[PDB]
Amino acid sequence: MAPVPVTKLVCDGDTYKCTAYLDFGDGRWVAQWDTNVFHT
Amino acid sequence: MAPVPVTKLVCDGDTYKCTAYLDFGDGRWVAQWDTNVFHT
Amino acid sequence: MAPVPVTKLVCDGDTYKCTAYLDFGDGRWVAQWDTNVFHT
Ligand SMILES: CC(=O)N[C@@H]1[C@@H](O)[C@H](O[C@@H]2O[C@H](CO)[C@@H](O[C@@H]3O[C@H](CO[C@H]4O[C@H](CO)[C@@H](O)[C@H](O)[C@@H]4O[C@@H]4O[C@H](CO)[C@@H](O[C@@H]5O[C@H](CO[C@]6(C(=O)O)C[C@H](O)[C@@H](NC(C)=O)[C@H]([C@H](O)[C@H](O)CO)O6)[C@H](O)[C@H](O)[C@H]5O)[C@H](O)[C@H]4NC(C)=O)[C@@H](O)[C@H](O[C@H]4O[C@H](CO)[C@@H](O)[C@H](O)[C@@H]4O[C@@H]4O[C@H](CO)[C@@H](O)[C@H](O)[C@H]4NC(C)=O)[C@@H]3O)[C@H](O)[C@H]2NC(C)=O)[C@@H](CO[C@@H]2O[C@@H](C)[C@@H](O)[C@@H](O)[C@@H]2O)O[C@H]1N=[N+]=[N-]
Ligand SMILES: CC(=O)N[C@@H]1[C@@H](O)[C@H](O[C@@H]2O[C@H](CO)[C@@H](O[C@@H]3O[C@H](CO[C@H]4O[C@H](CO)[C@@H](O)[C@H](O)[C@@H]4O[C@@H]4O[C@H](CO)[C@@H](O[C@@H]5O[C@H](CO[C@]6(C(=O)O)C[C@H](O)[C@@H](NC(C)=O)[C@H]([C@H](O)[C@H](O)CO)O6)[C@H](O)[C@H](O)[C@H]5O)[C@H](O)[C@H]4NC(C)=O)[C@@H](O)[C@H](O[C@H]4O[C@H](CO)[C@@H](O)[C@H](O)[C@@H]4O[C@@H]4O[C@H](CO)[C@@H](O)[C@H](O)[C@H]4NC(C)=O)[C@@H]3O)[C@H](O)[C@H]2NC(C)=O)[C@@H](CO[C@@H]2O[C@@H](C)[C@@H](O)[C@@H](O)[C@@H]2O)O[C@H]1N=[N+]=[N-]
Ligand SMILES: CC(=O)N[C@@H]1[C@@H](O)[C@H](O[C@@H]2O[C@H](CO)[C@@H](O[C@@H]3O[C@H](CO[C@H]4O[C@H](CO)[C@@H](O)[C@H](O)[C@@H]4O[C@@H]4O[C@H](CO)[C@@H](O[C@@H]5O[C@H](CO[C@]6(C(=O)O)C[C@H](O)[C@@H](NC(C)=O)[C@H]([C@H](O)[C@H](O)CO)O6)[C@H](O)[C@H](O)[C@H]5O)[C@H](O)[C@H]4NC(C)=O)[C@@H](O)[C@H](O[C@H]4O[C@H](CO)[C@@H](O)[C@H](O)[C@@H]4O[C@@H]4O[C@H](CO)[C@@H](O)[C@H](O)[C@H]4NC(C)=O)[C@@H]3O)[C@H](O)[C@H]2NC(C)=O)[C@@H](CO[C@@H]2O[C@@H](C)[C@@H](O)[C@@H](O)[C@@H]2O)O[C@H]1N=[N+]=[N-]
Repeated sequence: MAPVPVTKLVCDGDTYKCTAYLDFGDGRWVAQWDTNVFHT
Repeated sequence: MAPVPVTKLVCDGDTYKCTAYLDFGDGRWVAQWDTNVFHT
Repeated sequence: MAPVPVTKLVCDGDTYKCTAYLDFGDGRWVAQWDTNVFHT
């Protein structure tokens, strides 16, 4: 399948990005997107 | 609750989208967002 | 590490946002991003 599973998910409030580690290929591919981060 | 849990999370480096399967309703609802994808 | 793990992930089709609860600090920080939501 073209969509691949996420194995780990982290987010960073300095860069305002979330990074998803992917099960694909050699293991070094990530998905990353801009995000808001805040204290509730 | 209006926010619902994600049961599975996949991402696709051809479409540059991540898709989250949701526990809601009949089970066929997803959340989907644009994302970057790259090799580290 | 500056990226921190997500402990829970929910998404909301009224607000069109996904919210990731973060393991950080006092436990009340989230990441949140706009998302599409739809029935497949
Ligand atoms: C002691 C200690 O340590 N403590 C700690 C702390 O520290 C941390 O915190 C952190 O801190 C830091 C330091 O201070 C910081 O940093 C900073 O920042 C800032 C700000 O930022 C922002 O802005 C910017 C600009 O514009 C940008 O870039 C960024 O990015 C940001 O923004 C963001 O972004 C994002 C992404 O894009 C987005 O998202 C999105 O969202 C959306 C929505 O939106 C909204 C709406 O709704 O619309 C908007 C609005 O506005 C809002 N509202 C309000 C009211 O606010 C909303 C809300 O929020 C909601 O709704 C609720 O629900 O939202 C959508 O969702 C989408 O999808 C998304 O995507 C957002 O929005 C944004 N926001 C805003 C507000 O805008 C900055 O600015 C700065 O930078 C500066 O500085 C530096 C140095 O330091 C440098 O490097 C740079 O370059 C800069 O510089 C500058 O420059 C300029 C020009 O160039 C000049 O002019 C000047 O002068 C300079 N300056 C200097 C100084 O140099 C900085 O970076 C940060 O921020 C903080 N963070 C936070 C989060 O807060 C704490 C935390 O931590 C963190 O996180 C965690 C988790 C972990 O990771 C760790 O590690 C980290 O660190 O913690 C504490 N502790 N404890 N517990
Ligand atoms: C052997 C084998 O097979 N191998 C394999 C491979 O293949 C793969 O890869 C893949 O491949 C494919 C094929 O080649 C490709 O495809 C292609 O692509 C291209 C590009 O794309 C891009 O661009 C476009 C346009 O513009 C768009 O649409 C897309 O989307 C993209 O873009 C992107 O997007 C995203 C989303 O929106 C974004 O995100 C974002 O991000 C942001 C940030 O950003 C940034 C910043 O920061 O600012 C930016 C910058 O720039 C950067 N920088 C650099 C330096 O780069 C940054 C960085 O990255 C960072 O920062 C780091 O940290 O970033 C934020 O975050 C936000 O939030 C987000 O959202 C992004 O950004 C973007 N990027 C850019 C760069 O821009 C395209 O173009 C193409 O298309 C074409 O072609 C086709 C056919 O083929 C067709 O269909 C189409 O239509 C087109 O066509 C064309 O048309 C035109 C007009 O219309 C004309 O003119 C021409 O002529 C034509 N042509 C033809 C040929 O026809 C295609 O599609 C892809 O790309 C690739 N991928 C990758 C990822 O790389 C690999 C991988 O795989 C994948 O993934 C995985 C995971 C899984 O899923 C699988 O299954 C898949 O496949 O693999 C390999 N193997 N192994 N190992
Ligand atoms: C019986 C019962 O109960 N049932 C149930 C139901 O109900 C639900 O559903 C829901 O419902 C509700 C009620 O009806 C609704 O609400 C409504 O809505 C509407 C619409 O919204 C939209 O629009 C708006 C405006 O513009 C906005 O704001 C929003 O946000 C939305 O939009 C969206 O957004 C997002 C974010 O930003 C985005 O995303 C993105 O995406 C992208 C992509 O994109 C696209 C592309 O591709 O390009 C686009 C295109 O278009 C598309 N296409 C088509 C064909 O469609 C595509 C596709 O989709 C794909 O591709 C596929 O694959 O896509 C990327 O990805 C990025 O990254 C992202 O981010 C998106 O896009 C968008 N979309 C569109 C389409 O645009 C609205 O409008 C409304 O509002 C109104 O109303 C209210 C009241 O009610 C009020 O408050 C307001 O204010 C408004 O008002 C108005 O105002 C105006 C002015 O101001 C005036 O003029 C008027 O008159 C007024 N009116 C009145 C009435 O007042 C509302 O809000 C919703 O929507 C729904 N949802 C859904 C999801 O559907 C169901 C579901 O549920 C939910 O979800 C779940 C999961 C859970 O959470 C729960 O709890 C919830 O509820 O369910 C059912 N049951 N059962 N089974």
